[PDB]
Amino acid sequence: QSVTQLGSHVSVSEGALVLLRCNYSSSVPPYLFWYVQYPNQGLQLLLKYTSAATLVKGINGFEAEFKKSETSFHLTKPSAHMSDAAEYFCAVSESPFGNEKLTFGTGTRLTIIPNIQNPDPAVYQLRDSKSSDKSVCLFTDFDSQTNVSQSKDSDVYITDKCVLDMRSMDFKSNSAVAWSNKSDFACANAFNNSIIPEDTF
Amino acid sequence: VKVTQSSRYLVKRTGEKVFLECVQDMDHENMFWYRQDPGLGLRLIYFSYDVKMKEKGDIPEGYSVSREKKERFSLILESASTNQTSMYLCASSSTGLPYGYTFGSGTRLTVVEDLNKVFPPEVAVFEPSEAEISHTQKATLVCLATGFFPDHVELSWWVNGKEVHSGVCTDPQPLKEQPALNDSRYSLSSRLRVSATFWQNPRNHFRCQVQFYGLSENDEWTQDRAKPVTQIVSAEAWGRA
Repeated sequence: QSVTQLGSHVSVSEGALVLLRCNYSSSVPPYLFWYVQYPNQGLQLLLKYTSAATLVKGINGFEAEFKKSETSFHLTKPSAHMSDAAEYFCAVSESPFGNEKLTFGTGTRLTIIPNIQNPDPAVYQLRDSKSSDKSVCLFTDFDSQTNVSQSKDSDVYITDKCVLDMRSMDFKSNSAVAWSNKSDFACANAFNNSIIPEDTF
Repeated sequence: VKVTQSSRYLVKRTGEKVFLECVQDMDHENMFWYRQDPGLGLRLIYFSYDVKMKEKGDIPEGYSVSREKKERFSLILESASTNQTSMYLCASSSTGLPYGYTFGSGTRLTVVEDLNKVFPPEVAVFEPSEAEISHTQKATLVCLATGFFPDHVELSWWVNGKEVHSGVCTDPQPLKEQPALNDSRYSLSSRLRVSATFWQNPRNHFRCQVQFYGLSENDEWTQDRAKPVTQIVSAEAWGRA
């Protein structure tokens, strides 16, 4: 009959606790379910329950307690993993199998922050030597503490940070791209903000 | 056990009536059309509990619906406007089976006021900095996609003609090339990193592949530019000595 998810965006460190709020209202006996959505467009069942018990385990290491006292079904996982980064949806149904219409919450986007161990931030300038005029800047290998600011110049475009995982080398690295069509601009000064004295060039 | 929607992305114009299909191989009574928006979660537009049946959802407004045969449910937009641009999600279920919903995988509909505004991306790869290679013994290629509209791209790397999901990451969102302009074009970047040795093996082929979803063969225009249809725009690179 109704659901809400307080907090629409949660960012937590790798290995830190995940909590994703859900609370419900129902004139009739309620049944709840959690879904998760990735870059892969459709939602998928994370967990549900029959009333065979109150603490429920889900897929991908998750858990939720049905506290009827509290009108809640909060989702938790003791220790966050990078692949938990996704969007999550709490739902309530009148059917105990969720067959007949579900009402969904507003969702909570979950963002995991990587743990960069031996950072060494640097700014590199790349090209495709046969790209005419054009070349790009790559700020990479910065701690998770670091944040990239928006641009202050019509021709200077700068992306946000993004993490990659070379699983073969148990190696993660953050990275952010910048470029401009203004030929009077170099990588040397593109990123100016939240930027460290220990940068290679 | 598939729920399959007729299209994954679609572009359409303001004022226009629009039709979306959904099909299911499970003999299911129930079908549901939702949309999904940022901060609003999922919101039920319309639903059907049997052939020929319908009931209004939480937000039926500007929407009509049709269930005709038991396996398919259609959503109809009465007259497109920008606030019907969204991700459209079909689902089915059966009243007897104990399995709940099966969802399809969605169609993204963007609506626009002016059809000459839609463009395909141009795509470039940038080669590792020798500095990076020297300092870190890894090699980060950058892939860049620019001049695209609407926000409909899927970018993937392929090493030696084989898709990779390791050492990669792409901007979760695009950014506005001309952020004042109401209908500004977009840019997206991606990154593929490998060991410097691998990059220094000219056997190895790296290809950035962008997939763009624009106009269909049905739609019309006579602008001098190529019809900005659905298409894959790539760029390539060879390992180095």
